[PDB]
Amino acid sequence: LTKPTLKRKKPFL
Amino acid sequence: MASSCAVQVKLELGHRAQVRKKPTVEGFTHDWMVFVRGPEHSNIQHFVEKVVFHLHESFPRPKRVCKDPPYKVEESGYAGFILPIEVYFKNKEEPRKVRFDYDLFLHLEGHPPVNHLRCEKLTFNNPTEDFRRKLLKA
Amino acid sequence: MASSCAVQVKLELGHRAQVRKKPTVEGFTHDWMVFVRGPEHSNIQHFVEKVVFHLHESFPRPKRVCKDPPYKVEESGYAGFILPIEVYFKNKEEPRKVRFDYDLFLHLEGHPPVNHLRCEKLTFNNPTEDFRRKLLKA
Ligand SMILES: [Li+]
Ligand SMILES: [Li+]
Repeated sequence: LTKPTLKRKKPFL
Repeated sequence: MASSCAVQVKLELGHRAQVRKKPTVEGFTHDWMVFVRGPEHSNIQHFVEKVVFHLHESFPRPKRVCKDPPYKVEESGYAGFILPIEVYFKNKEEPRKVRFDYDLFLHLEGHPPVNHLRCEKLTFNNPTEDFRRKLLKA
Repeated sequence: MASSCAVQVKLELGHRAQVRKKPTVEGFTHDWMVFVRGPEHSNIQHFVEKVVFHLHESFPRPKRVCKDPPYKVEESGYAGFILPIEVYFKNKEEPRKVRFDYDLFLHLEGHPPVNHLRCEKLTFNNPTEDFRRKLLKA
């Protein structure tokens, strides 16, 4: 099991 | 003994997928995001313990857990695949979780992005008091 | 709000009726009793405010109210009739009650005494919290 990184990403459709 | 109840909750599973302007270095052509949530900003955290997203084993560290909302994974890749999603309940009795086999599909360059939504209804018959109250806070 | 709740409660309505060994003065030939209760000694008083039995207008004081169990009327008379029963709930919201038209029938001497049971199921959709808890104590 892996927590996901807190790296923020730009929105997309 | 005279009384009984059925509690229903609504979940929304879904995903967005977009052909990237430019492939990544590994040759990933798409960005996508997959999620579990409640309809219309409803708070499922009251009864959801965690969500496990089982990514294809081509992905490193494929088994991704979110204990807290938003219950989602964002990734880049080159191919659609079937993505088992496990929603675990803040429950002390069967069922402790439910599994959805989520179809994480990509469309080709030339097509508009994927924006898919799949509604799911859960029914719990005669939950415990503790759980019933959790479900009904949601 | 993405959760919902249906609460079901089971009631038993019924009656006994017996040809008396000797008619009364007024010509009453039969003794009978009619009742509302929970199946299997369940306690419906948790959510029931009162039961009103509407006896035929031939009876004195035809409107019989029971605030406490056992929810029943015992009487003597000469004929069956349709006996509206109103079960009022301990809530502050619709529905406040439910009405059953109970067929209080007699058998004639020569035939066995009446012992009738009628099962009824109430369904409450998304009761208030207060009421939901009352129902589910039963
Ligand atoms: Li959670
Ligand atoms: Li009562």
